[PDB]
Amino acid sequence: NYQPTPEDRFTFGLWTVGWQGRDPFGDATRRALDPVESVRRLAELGAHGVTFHDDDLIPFGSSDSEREEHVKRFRQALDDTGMKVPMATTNLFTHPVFKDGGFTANDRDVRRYALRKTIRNIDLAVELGAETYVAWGGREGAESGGAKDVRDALDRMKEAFDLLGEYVTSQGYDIRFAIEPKPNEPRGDILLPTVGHALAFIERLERPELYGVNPEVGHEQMAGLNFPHGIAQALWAGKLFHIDLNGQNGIKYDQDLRFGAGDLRAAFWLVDLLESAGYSGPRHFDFKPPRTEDFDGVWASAAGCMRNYLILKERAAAFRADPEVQEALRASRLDELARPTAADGLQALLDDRSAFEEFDVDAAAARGMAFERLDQLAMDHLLGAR
Amino acid sequence: NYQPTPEDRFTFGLWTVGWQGRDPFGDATRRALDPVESVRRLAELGAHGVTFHDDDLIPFGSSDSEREEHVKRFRQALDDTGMKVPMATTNLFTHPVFKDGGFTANDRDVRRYALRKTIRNIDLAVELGAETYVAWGGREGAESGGAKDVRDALDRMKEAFDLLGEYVTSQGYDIRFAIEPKPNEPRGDILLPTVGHALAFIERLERPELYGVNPEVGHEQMAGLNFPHGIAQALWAGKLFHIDLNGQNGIKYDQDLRFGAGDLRAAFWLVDLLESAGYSGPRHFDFKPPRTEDFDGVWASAAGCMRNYLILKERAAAFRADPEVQEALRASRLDELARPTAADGLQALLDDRSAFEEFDVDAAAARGMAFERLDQLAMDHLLGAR
Amino acid sequence: NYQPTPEDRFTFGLWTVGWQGRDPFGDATRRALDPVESVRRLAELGAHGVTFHDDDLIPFGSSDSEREEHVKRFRQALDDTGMKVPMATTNLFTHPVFKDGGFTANDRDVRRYALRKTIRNIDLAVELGAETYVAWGGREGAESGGAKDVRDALDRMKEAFDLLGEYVTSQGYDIRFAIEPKPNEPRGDILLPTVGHALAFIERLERPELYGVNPEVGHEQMAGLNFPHGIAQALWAGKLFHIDLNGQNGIKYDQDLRFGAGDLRAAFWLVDLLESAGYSGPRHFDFKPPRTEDFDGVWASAAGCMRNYLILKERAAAFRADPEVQEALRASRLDELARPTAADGLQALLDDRSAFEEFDVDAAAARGMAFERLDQLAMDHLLGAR
Amino acid sequence: NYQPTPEDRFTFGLWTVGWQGRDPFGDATRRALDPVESVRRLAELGAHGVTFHDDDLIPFGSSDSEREEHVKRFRQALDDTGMKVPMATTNLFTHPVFKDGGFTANDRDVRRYALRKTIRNIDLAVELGAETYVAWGGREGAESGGAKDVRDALDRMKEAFDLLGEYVTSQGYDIRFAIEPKPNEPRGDILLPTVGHALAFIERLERPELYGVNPEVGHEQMAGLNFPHGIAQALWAGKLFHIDLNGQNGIKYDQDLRFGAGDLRAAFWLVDLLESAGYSGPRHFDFKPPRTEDFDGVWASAAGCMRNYLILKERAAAFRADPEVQEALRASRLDELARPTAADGLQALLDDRSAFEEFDVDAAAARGMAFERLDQLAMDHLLGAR
Ligand SMILES: OC[C@H]1O[C@H](O)[C@H](O)[C@@H](O)[C@@H]1O
Ligand SMILES: OC[C@H]1O[C@H](O)[C@H](O)[C@@H](O)[C@@H]1O
Ligand SMILES: OC[C@H]1O[C@H](O)[C@H](O)[C@@H](O)[C@@H]1O
Ligand SMILES: OC[C@H]1O[C@H](O)[C@H](O)[C@@H](O)[C@@H]1O
Ligand SMILES: [Mg+2]
Ligand SMILES: [Mg+2]
Ligand SMILES: [Mg+2]
Ligand SMILES: [Mg+2]
Ligand SMILES: [Mg+2]
Ligand SMILES: [Mg+2]
Ligand SMILES: [Mg+2]
Ligand SMILES: [Mg+2]
Ligand SMILES: [Mg+2]
Ligand SMILES: [Mg+2]
Ligand SMILES: [Mg+2]
Ligand SMILES: [Mg+2]
Repeated sequence: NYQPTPEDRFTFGLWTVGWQGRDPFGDATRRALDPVESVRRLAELGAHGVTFHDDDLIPFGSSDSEREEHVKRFRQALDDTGMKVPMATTNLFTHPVFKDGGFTANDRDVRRYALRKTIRNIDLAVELGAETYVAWGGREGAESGGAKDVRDALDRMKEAFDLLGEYVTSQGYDIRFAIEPKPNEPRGDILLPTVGHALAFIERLERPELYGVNPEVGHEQMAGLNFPHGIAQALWAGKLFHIDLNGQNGIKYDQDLRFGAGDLRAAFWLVDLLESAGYSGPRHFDFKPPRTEDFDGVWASAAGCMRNYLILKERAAAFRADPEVQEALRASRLDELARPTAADGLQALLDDRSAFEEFDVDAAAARGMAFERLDQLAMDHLLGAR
Repeated sequence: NYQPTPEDRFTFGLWTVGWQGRDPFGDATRRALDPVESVRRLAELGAHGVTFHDDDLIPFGSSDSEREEHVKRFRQALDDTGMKVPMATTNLFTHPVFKDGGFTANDRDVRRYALRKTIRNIDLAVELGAETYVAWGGREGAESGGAKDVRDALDRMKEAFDLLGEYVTSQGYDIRFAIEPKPNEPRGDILLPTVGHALAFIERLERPELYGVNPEVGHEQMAGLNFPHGIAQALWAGKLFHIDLNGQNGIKYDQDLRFGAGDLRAAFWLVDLLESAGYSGPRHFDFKPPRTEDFDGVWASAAGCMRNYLILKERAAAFRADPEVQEALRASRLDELARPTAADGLQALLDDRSAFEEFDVDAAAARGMAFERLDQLAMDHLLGAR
Repeated sequence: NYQPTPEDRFTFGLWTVGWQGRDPFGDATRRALDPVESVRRLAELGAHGVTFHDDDLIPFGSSDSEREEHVKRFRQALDDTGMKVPMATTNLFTHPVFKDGGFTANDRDVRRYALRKTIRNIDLAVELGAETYVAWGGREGAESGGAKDVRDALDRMKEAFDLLGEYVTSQGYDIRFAIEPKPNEPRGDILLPTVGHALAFIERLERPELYGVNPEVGHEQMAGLNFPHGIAQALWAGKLFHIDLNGQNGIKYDQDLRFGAGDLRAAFWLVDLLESAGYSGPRHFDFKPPRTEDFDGVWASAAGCMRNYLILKERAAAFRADPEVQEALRASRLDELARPTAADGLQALLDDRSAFEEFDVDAAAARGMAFERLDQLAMDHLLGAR
Repeated sequence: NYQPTPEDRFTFGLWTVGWQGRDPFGDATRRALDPVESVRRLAELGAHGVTFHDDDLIPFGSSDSEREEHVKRFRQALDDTGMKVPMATTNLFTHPVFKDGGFTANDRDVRRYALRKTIRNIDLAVELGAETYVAWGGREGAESGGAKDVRDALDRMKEAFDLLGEYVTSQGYDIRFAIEPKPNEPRGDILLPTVGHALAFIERLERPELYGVNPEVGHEQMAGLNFPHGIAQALWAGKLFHIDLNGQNGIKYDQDLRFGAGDLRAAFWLVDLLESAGYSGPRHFDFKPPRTEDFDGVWASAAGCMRNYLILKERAAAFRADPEVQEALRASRLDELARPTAADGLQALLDDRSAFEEFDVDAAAARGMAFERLDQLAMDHLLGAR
């Protein structure tokens, strides 16, 4: 009954089930979790692996000896459980030194520090077997217009990512970078605010093949955008390296609800797309168990992430396999959308009188698209009414 | 007193001052304008030129003889006034045949018709001297998830733009394309919904140098995004070919208010950016005089577009020239943002102990950014309190 | 299998299935429906009744003889089908005379005309058996700040509704008024923009008992508000006289999707609330079949409205009847929420040392609310996974 | 030059300039301010007074002896500076015990504790001379639909406010309550989310005359609503007891920018309304100096709040005094909006053939409203171009 196994590739950040519940108006409601306990409890729930920021695993300001001790404890728990570490990232947002950003801070010495802190954790990530290194520039942005020249900031952002790309290639590391966009919060506006802006920025880097995107459900929905559409564009570009799954109720602060909460139909179409396209990376949950919950509610919330993915996977597969749905897809001409508009070429199109001079515009206009019947079949499948 | 002249390059679409006021809940409140009158009245207001959709100038379904007559009347008014036509575009959204899109309609014969209708108007645009050809795919999208496979739709969109690029290069035309993004309306979600998505898509075309963006103030604000930030990214990529200026009050239907209305401070920072960067293209207003207005209010609204641009231009220039502002920009380290993070290179950065091992993180963290003082100087300049 | 019958009280506006598909960017895609055909087709689908604006039934500017003919044809179709007319309303938004509003137009003669047009249709509504008369002030508002003094406009709005209340009581009519809020569109901002503002306004009328609200799913969601919460407040006040059911995908133009589309989980909690509270009025669909559809898609879309209500009704009933859910509701202390905080009174509360001086604040703080487990049980029931 | 004096009645919360800069993603960037220093520094800037939560002034868990010491220190600083305390409020949101609310927590013992904590601070507020007691129910709400029965929660909310009203009247206190709405954050949805919902709720309390609203600029804008319109409705109802001034850039997390930032034109129309209506209460700033700033930037930001109010006050007064604006107001028939629609009464309106049978609907429809000219005069005045 919708039981996850490690083969489903479900992963969780240490900072997710470990969120203590401190929000901008309230103190923590839960004690801190030891990373080792989190690994053990997630393994028992059926997770495949965990992810981390450097500062989740090694407390900021630790000596090199305490650092080695923290990593050894962690690696032992991974060995004991069989859990993997597919992705790692850098905390460039919590410490007050990053209050105006890391890679695009106005202060040059902070930008250099940001790069050195990142490079140190890339080495550790590689040692733990991570294949993707995520960058979320949560402090790269501004509250006011004159504080940040955005062209200069983009030069600095490109400079930082180019240097990281030079570092991994000169070390011979087999790791790729994924940029995680977010439109706002904690800065008034954040640079590279959507999947689109991130994809466009990647094409201006020196080695674009090393960089993709790590889109998050809730972040694109904070701009009112269609998350499955944005994922489709990322797949079309060959840039979907990783994904952050959660839920969000509309345009407001980043809620990070468990996956399946928030916009349920968008979650259905997302799963349909990921499974149809054969996305093979981790199904990573970046979520926060609400601060109303005790530790029992934390693990119930984490289990619900995986359960909802598996239910939606079943419903989307039943939808696509239903002969009546396949007939409706042809009724709505989805098959024609997949055929080239003009494989005969430009000159033949120009000479084709059935394309313009003799095109019956009123007869084509009268054809219904039959989209509402198709969408109700999708609703029936989602709700288990078929 | 803030009087425009043709040298300011202010342009208007025929469909703007010509909007009859029909909205989804109401009949037209104004009679149709003859395009010739619009050209004459705009010339008297100080405009530089006009833009058009094919169907604004030539009524849909006109014979080739009526078509020639409509163009000749138009060209005579241009000659009489000295007005230019810097941009043209295609109507691929009003006729019911385009109800599921033009370039990405599920029906293949509609997609071919869409291309032939576009190519016919590219010829006319070139004949009238237009340098930019805009494409707004307002019907390319969906209300429901199963109606549109977005990867196939993007293949079709790329196919269409590649064919248009092949057409202009084989004809030897000196015209470039600009894609105008919009997140939604009239479709539930529109493909390429923001500047970012459009910029990323352009990099996958066969001849990317032929294509840029035509961002619109209100459209990016319908996604809650920072319009000056998005323009900065378009300039950074070298893709700001044209711009649509207007006003918008937040996340709601596309209001198309006169420029300066809506988000006034965003308008200030936009003008500051366009003038600082030396944008040399048309300052094009895509706006709708509210349907409360008679024809006197139409021309008052059009005049206000240009007036507000010129006032904001003066205030932004005074801001940047103020020695106290220049001092505050250095206080906030905008000069340091423009300097390379690591021109000494990767190895020197790795060997630089002042970048990490000996970096005083508490002293850097205590430095204030002085952004609020800078922003209040900007406010004082905008309001004329300095 | 989820078949509606007239006993389910499903009703539709004539303007819904009759929407021809004209939007702000496109011509109609469907021919006009005769109101008589709409009544017949809806009766065959299982609807209970229809609603109308005056101008849906009697074309604007009809003579008194044509008017009588239109009503007689309509009444014959009602007699032939058994369909009821539970609600009627006035079109105070389509004609250009209403461009600045009806009840709050700046021009006094327009406000008087608006009242006379309304009163004429109240007489007809009563003759057809309507129990609720809806007012949607879609043109009452402004695009700019100086155009409308809102205190004066509210005086005029109160004056209009007071006069309507005097009219129905002096005629001895058994009809009540329902105000339908909407935050924006077609005006930049609309007066009484949410359920809350409407409820507050009603308390200042001379006869508040005659007035309630007609909330619409999509309208509250255009302000990012929680529609079931707003309905709960309307029920708590005893003011839910009527309801408009449809779907909406977030903060954007008013989509009027079929009910169940848009925010599916909000639709579930709405149905749960309406059925639990014993709301006995019409389940009215104010929706627009998308303009992609032909007439077959129109009736498929209307049928889907009713189907989705009935599926959600079944799932909500199963949720509330599940013993495991009843146990979880007690685990989350929903039973304690329903018990008075201080039925012992103020003085006993002040003397209760267990309420403050001896209250163990750390022990109460450690109690988990168990909300995530409860919400996953609700998800399982919605998806038919239990 | 726009210098505030105590006669302008500018007030600040202790928690505003005292905000240490901890946000959901970052540690504090500023040390804590002693309340006594804040009073002294604000007095030097020209403020009139300060406001406080109980927990701002007396650290949570203080003994009665430490409590007396904290109040005495505070009162001495008030005496030394001449600063007043016009408003006080309760912190019912920071401590983990309030994680599911205070007045509407599911746990009954928490609701009783919430009432006792409030009543204790009402006594202190009265002792310090406060005239208004604000309640912001920031934790009253839910992230999921089944967690909170909203009708029961509203019963509990009414019960709490009724008990507070009984307490102040039995003590003979001359203090009134103001409810501060907010739509979301930190809860997914907050009860009484807008001015409208709060106004409607007040009419169901046992002693409605004791309760009004404390609207906040940014909170109504988090729902995309027109803040001056909402203030106008609060004034129309006689319920504007207090106001929170700040700035907000659209629909996103609560930014609490300094007043004048965010939506500048809305700030202009707000000041125009408050001054025209003769609002005589405190001009209270609930803002957060961005965490980029050091203490010099904190006081620059606080000074900017007051400066921007005074500049906008001057521009709005010049607008209303300009003879050309007065002429334009009559051109747009603002004078007619203020005249009764039907002072002649219902029967005379029914008998008035010029109101319907002989009303020239086409001639009235052709009249322009001249709103765009009026709005450009308002723009010219705001920018100092007239
Ligand atoms: O970059 C890794 C993570 O860092 C922070 O926790 C962000 O809140 C999250 O969105 C991001 O995915
Ligand atoms: O593409 C040219 C224009 O076409 C339509 O009028 C759109 O509404 C406008 O946004 C666009 O700029
Ligand atoms: O008032 C009845 C109806 O009138 C209009 O059709 C509105 O768009 C709809 O929202 C409203 O319910
Ligand atoms: O109630 C007083 C204040 O409490 C909290 O600080 C809120 O964030 C603020 O909005 C409110 O005004
Ligand atoms: Mg996130
Ligand atoms: Mg997030
Ligand atoms: Mg994330
Ligand atoms: Mg537009
Ligand atoms: Mg627009
Ligand atoms: Mg445009
Ligand atoms: Mg509606
Ligand atoms: Mg609607
Ligand atoms: Mg409606
Ligand atoms: Mg606030
Ligand atoms: Mg706030
Ligand atoms: Mg406040």
